[PDB]
Amino acid sequence: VSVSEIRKAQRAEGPATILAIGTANPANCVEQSTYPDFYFKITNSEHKTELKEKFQRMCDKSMIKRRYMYLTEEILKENPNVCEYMAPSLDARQAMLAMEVPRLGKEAAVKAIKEWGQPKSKITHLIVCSTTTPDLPGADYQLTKLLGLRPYVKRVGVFQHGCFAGGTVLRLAKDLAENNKGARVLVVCSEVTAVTFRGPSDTHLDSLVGQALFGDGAAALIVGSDPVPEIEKPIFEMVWTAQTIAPDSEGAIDGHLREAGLTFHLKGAVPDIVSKNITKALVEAFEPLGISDYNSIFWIAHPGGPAILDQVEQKLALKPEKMNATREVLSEYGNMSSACVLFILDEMRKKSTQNGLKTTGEGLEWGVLFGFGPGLTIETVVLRSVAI
Amino acid sequence: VSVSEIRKAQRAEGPATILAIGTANPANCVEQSTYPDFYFKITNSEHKTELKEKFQRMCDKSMIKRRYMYLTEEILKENPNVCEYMAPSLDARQAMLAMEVPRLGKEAAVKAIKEWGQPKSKITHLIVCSTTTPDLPGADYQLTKLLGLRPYVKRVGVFQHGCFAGGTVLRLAKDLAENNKGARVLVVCSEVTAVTFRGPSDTHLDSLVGQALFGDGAAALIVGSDPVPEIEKPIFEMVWTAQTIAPDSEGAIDGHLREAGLTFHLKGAVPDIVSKNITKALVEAFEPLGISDYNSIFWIAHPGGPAILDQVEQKLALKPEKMNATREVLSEYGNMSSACVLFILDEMRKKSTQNGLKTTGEGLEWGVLFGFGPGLTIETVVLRSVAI
Ligand SMILES: Oc1ccc(/C=C/c2cc(O)cc(O)c2)cc1
Ligand SMILES: Oc1ccc(/C=C/c2cc(O)cc(O)c2)cc1
Repeated sequence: VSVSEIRKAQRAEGPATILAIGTANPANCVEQSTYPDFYFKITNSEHKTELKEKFQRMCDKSMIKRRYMYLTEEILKENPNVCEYMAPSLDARQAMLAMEVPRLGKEAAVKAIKEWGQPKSKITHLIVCSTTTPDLPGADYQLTKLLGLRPYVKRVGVFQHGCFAGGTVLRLAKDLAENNKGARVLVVCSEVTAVTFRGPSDTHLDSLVGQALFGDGAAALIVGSDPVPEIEKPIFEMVWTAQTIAPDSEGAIDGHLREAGLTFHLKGAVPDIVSKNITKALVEAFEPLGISDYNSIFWIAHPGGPAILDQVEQKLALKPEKMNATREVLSEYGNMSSACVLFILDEMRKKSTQNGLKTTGEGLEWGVLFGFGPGLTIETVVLRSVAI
Repeated sequence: VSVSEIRKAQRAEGPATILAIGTANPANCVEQSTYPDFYFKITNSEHKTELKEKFQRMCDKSMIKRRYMYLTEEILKENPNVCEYMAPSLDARQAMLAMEVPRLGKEAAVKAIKEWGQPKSKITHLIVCSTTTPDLPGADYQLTKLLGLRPYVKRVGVFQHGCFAGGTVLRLAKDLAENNKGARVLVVCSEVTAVTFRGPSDTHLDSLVGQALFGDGAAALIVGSDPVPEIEKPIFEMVWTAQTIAPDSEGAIDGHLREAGLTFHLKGAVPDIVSKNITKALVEAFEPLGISDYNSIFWIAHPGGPAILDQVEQKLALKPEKMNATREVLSEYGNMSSACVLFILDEMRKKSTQNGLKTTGEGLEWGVLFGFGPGLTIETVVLRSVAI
């Protein structure tokens, strides 16, 4: 019994494959068109008339038609400090996150496990990602409790990473499944805006844009290598992963977990940073495959905001339809941070099937998934579609 | 170019190996024998002479001779709220962590890199663990900037997992190293008690024992598969990993990150709970190897408290020598959370090389590393030593 024999008989043989995808969102649906009226009223800023008009323009150009929020008029009426712009409110928000994050997360995981069709007891690893986690144990522990998974599921919680973490969990899931024979990784991203909601300030118009973009949602996947045919159904294959920090971007997107909750900073130069740095990311990802035409692959980009998508599109002269799946999710759910790119994969495989195309990847063969966040960090995931 | 082809050329070949280890602690060294006097004073509790007696009792049974603390008398003086039992202090604490966690971490990383000998440019992944992290980007990003690592180093932050995370970062590095050819992983655990320090209250003695046990420290590792002959020197090889949740232990160890900072709680039976489940963790790890004599392997156990070591030793009837390296770290450093097990690995290989033994693992071939924390969780890492 050498380390050699053990090592060989311990790893998996094939690439990490996404075998199921399920999503969930709080029940409360908030229409974008009339959110301003609602927001300024609930945050007692109906006098800030001049600033409201500014928020209306932000929503009207957000390219989002609705979002789902755990925060309701009733809940907010119960927590006035969360409605103020900058008041001590962390403890209240932590109580909300302790319950909703795992609840919404479980709901998505249940749909995913049901599509997968195998015993939940076969889940060997669990990755749970959220913008923040309120306590110790982290939310990965609470989700395992709710799901009733085996006590020995290997857990990894991914917290305070941010909007690019959808790529992060996929990069993490790829290695856990590829290096371990028989491993089946349940991946869950669950983001709830109770962590970021706050009143408006006619001084932080930069932060005000987060309130017009951020929505709630949870997305779950089952990832594994060496799919069992007649028992499992591959959706996408992961090929290669990368993570990088854009130069001259320190402070473009950051946050501070404080007594008043999670404060956030957004810079208007974010879309430019992403656009200026996207070609580089692609070359590194696709040149090895000998791919130069970026319209010959399917696309999944974190919809941080509509400008990021527009400028990436122009930069690479992408056909207008490349970003359809990404804009569809932005339109129906808003920016759900880490969960976005997972909803997009689901929308894409679903639309591809619904409409009888060649592969789950809009008929195309190769594809890419991008996550953007604090750093500014860029996560890259090369994917391969599956024949329908 | 096929995914199947890419996979084969993309993965590493052998077991993840620890190539270097370096540690660091704040300069302020606090002796345990006189801590009660210092503590009850800085926390204006001089008058509760009785509780000051109960703490001195705790510090005496602690088996800790001293600890290193970033928090100095002066600093606490500037931060009166951190010296209360439960007053709004999170914002003050975050400022401290934002600076010290990364500073101490870089200090340990630099030492690890020096032992290693290769350019830090060869580092491909970075795992940074700390009980908490103050903002977004997480401390992993800050460490990357401070060390001057390449901007495309793949990061993963391990936050709010707890005392068992020393095992967790080992479990993660193993998959990242083994599944990526050429991968060189910098692992860093950095823990600073500015997150947990608080005045005493005779109503939460479980919180008080935290004050007699928790110390500060950072430890760094370099992990990679396929060491380059006569350039890199292996220290230990990782063979197998596991993580499990002990039955009926929920509530034994937990915390809440709130406005008053991070609390800590216990159900005081933690020691029995670890003892009771340890054999089963050991069986699962070693039956597969025909090893049943736990005195025939080397030991690394997270020193949450002296009683845990005593009970594991009692129950397994281990020779007093087994827990020596472990108890020596607890003695000179106290409980540094996630960092402990890494300081212990360093102590074990040093003492083994110093006593002219045949392996880095006290002359033995196989060994075990145990991490324990919120959950209650038990992390297991099976190691193999290297001939010296
Ligand atoms: O449901 C959710 C949807 C989005 C978010 C975003 C959070 C966030 C936090 C930061 O510090 C910076 C930032 O750019 C974004 C959180 C929850
Ligand atoms: O330097 C440091 C060393 C150790 C710690 C430990 C904190 C901690 C907090 C919890 O809520 C639960 C727990 O199991 C541990 C903090 C700082």
